[PDB]
Amino acid sequence: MTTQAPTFTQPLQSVVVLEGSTATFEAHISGFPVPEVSWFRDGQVISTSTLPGVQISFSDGRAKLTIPAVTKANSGRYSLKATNGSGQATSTAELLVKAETAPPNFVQRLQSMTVRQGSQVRLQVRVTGIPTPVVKFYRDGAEIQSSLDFQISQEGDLYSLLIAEAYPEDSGTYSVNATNSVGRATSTAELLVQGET
Amino acid sequence: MTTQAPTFTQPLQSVVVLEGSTATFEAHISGFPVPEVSWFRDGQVISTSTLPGVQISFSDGRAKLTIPAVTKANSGRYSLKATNGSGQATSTAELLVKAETAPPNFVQRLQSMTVRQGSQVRLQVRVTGIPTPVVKFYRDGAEIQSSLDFQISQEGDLYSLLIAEAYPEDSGTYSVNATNSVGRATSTAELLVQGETR
Amino acid sequence: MATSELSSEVSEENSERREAFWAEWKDLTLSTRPEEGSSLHEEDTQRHETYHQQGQSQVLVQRSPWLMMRMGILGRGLQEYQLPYQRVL
Repeated sequence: MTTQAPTFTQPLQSVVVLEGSTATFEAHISGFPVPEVSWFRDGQVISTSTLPGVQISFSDGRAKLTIPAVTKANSGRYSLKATNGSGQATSTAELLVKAETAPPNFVQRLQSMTVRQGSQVRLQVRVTGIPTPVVKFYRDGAEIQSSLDFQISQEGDLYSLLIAEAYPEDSGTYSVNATNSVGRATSTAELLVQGET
Repeated sequence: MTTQAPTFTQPLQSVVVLEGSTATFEAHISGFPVPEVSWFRDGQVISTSTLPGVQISFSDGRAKLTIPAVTKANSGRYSLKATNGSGQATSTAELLVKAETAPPNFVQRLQSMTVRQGSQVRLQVRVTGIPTPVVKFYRDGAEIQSSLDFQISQEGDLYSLLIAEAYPEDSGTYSVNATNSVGRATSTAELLVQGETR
Repeated sequence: MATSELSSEVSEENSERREAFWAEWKDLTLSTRPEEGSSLHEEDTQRHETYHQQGQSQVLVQRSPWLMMRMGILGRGLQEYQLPYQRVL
């Protein structure tokens, strides 16, 4: 073809990806003779010893680097350097790794109910959230840190308050709260215990 | 059917859009009788008199508000209210409208050349950017501003420096720097005017 | 530069069944990455020509209660994930 220093047809572009998913830096390059190409992260050279699982390819002009699954550790700016007789070109971009997160969700909300005195009552919610939300049960607005007949338990994302035998005085407004780093949610229901005789 | 209060089975989401783009707010609501719904922006109700363009629909639990070509004024808290006999629900989300920017780009970079003293010299570059980059010329790190002998002029995105009468003194490393709020680019190339004198 | 933090709320009152429910969450997050964050420089030592550029990019992270994430570069693409992320191999 002809003598020509390497130029990026398409420089590297920053990427934002979910932790544990694949990232990918791609560039189109030119130059003659074909440029010796190499990748760096935050200044230092990259290899599969440096970053187990890296797939780096250089052919037909296209210059890929793939991270099968990414980690927060992997975050930082990546460079592609192309050198030959006529000069050199460098393209830098950022790999930005986002942790997975999702606000508290009530897949199942508290629902109010009327029960007879003496009945067992189960007040249960289903709650998701990354990180796991802290959930708290409340009665007439004060926290039930659960002594005696008001056993709070968990079974996966199912949290249930148990009242073994229902007393009339137990009637009130129950509320469960769910919070974590990126949001909060609150579900309230009324319980009426209908006496006897 | 059993009555049921309005409830968002899927609430609104916030929406970041580029100026001049379509913004879509949508939600799913259930309840019986099917709720009466209404949309608000910053607490004021929305109509085509306040948001010229807005479309808005509600069929089979699908609520939806679309702004055809958002402006930066359109940014704010958008809410959807749903009421029926059994109760009421509101969902609130934000719109952030953003400017299309683009960092400076040299479509045409300065090129290196040699010339014979006395001749005219045009050193040109083509630069793009939003907002419009500031473009400035340099010889050996000192800035050249337009004059008789070195006339700078832009024609669209084409910028030229015109040295009316090159001399060996004007040899050097020439730089164009384009700058704007979102990026910088600089292009450099060498100019050598030769000469011959006894 | 100036990250923007956008939130979403829902608030619900059931009068029939005397139930109430509300929710506030960090929905969309927008940040600025420095210009050094993505740059290019090319040296043509044969022709004595050098080029440099640097430019900001704005990144978008959006999350939800129904475990769908959305992220990418403002002005380019978005990518959508279903949480918790469920790899393939």
